[PDB]
Amino acid sequence: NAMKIGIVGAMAQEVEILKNLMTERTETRVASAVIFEGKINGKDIALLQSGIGKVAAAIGTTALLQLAKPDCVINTGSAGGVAKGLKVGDIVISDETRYHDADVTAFGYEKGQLPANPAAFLSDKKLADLAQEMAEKQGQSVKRGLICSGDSFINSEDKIAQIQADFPNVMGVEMEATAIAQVCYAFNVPFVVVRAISDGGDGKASISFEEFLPLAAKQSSALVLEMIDRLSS
Amino acid sequence: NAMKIGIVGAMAQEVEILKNLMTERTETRVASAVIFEGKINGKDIALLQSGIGKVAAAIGTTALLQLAKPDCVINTGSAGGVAKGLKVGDIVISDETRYHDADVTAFGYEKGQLPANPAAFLSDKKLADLAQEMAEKQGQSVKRGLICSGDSFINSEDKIAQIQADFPNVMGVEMEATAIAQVCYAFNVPFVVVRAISDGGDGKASISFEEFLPLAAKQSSALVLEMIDRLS
Ligand SMILES: Nc1ncnc2[nH]cnc12
Ligand SMILES: Nc1ncnc2[nH]cnc12
Ligand SMILES: N[C@@H](CCS)C(=O)O
Ligand SMILES: N[C@@H](CCS)C(=O)O
Repeated sequence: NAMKIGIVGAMAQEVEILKNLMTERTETRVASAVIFEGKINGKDIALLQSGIGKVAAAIGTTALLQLAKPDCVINTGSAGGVAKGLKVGDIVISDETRYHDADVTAFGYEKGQLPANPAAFLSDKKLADLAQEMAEKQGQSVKRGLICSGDSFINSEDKIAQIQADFPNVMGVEMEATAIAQVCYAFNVPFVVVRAISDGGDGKASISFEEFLPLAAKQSSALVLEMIDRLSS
Repeated sequence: NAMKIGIVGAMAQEVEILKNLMTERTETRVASAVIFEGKINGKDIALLQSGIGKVAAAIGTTALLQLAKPDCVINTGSAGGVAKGLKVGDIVISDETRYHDADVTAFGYEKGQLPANPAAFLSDKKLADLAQEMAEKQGQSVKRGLICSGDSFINSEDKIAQIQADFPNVMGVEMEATAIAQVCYAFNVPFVVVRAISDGGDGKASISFEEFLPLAAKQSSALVLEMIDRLS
């Protein structure tokens, strides 16, 4: 079997571009997850449409890894840009992922850390470097750092500040990345976030998100398609 | 073809009583999850030790349903008792589960609701009724109602107050019940929470938990054993 790239998006809109380019595409529904398998530019792809949130992402990534057994997982889609300088369309790549809504400090764990897991899931160095390299060659504005996940859509300066008080270096926020990373950590599969900004996570985040989710999916998908051509075996 | 009962606990202490009563026992490790298969009093059992939290419970429950295909799922273990009158060792049965830490109200979803999911997962009425029948039959103190899950160990009166402000009827809090319910909902498998109080989720919760987690595991597991014997 040749290399198989795993790609995960939460919403239909986040996987629509990659999905519509796959040939010999098969569709398998497992509980709340839809897995597409087929080829893009002669490369085997397993594309997961998980649904929104930590548990939907965990169900779908578990089903993806058990059914398609991809060699790596790239989390594509939209994200809230919390770091200064981020604009809608900008690419955000994860160095690491942490939950902004997990708290077992009552037993000495670091904030965001769940028992039996590292406080931070370290993203795959080689995938993250490839994403930033392809992004620079494409001339796409790109930023690399901490992605914080939680079962919340961040839509206020107060909520942004609460997250920054716990995770000062937080670059982007979304609702599945850390959950996908936890599943990939547990199955020992290389993982990286390659998303694009749809909003600033502030009081105008819901309007911005509705207006720029397509842009974020297009910019995110263009970088992932570039990574697909480079990843061979 | 014979009925297979799925049982889920997050911690080793929450599943050890049931693990130690299984015969013809096999052990399978899938990622962060441990699944024991075998029998208790001649009944087929699939027992999952998932690990703590929503994602660990989701990985584990997904693996459990795909591997063992149990006919139902019972979540055993401990919980913070927030409803008035709850004492360590009391049984809490779920009528429904809701995330106290989910918020997509920015798009008009109900507080605690994730898109493509009901705002609350309705527990299986026949399993909850059986749990309350068996509990009352053994003079076991029992309360039935809303269990709220979150990736947090509740350890202060303020955190309880904020959860109660969002979910006024919250009876108990824990970290996996709603995640297991979401997986069981997605796979269309009947589900119910049958846990026991280890603390009050207040400033003393961590110390109480350390002393009463074992009592909670013993009372929860004792009731799940009564359920196993009656199910068919
Ligand atoms: N502001 C935000 N909060 C959470 N997830 C998001 N995905 C895109 N924007 C987001
Ligand atoms: N206070 C608490 N918070 C979360 N999970 C618990 N399990 C038992 N007690 C708990
Ligand atoms: N399902 C929502 C987005 C939640 S992240 C919407 O379509 O607007
Ligand atoms: N590590 C804790 C339990 C996790 S909440 C303990 O040993 O009591």
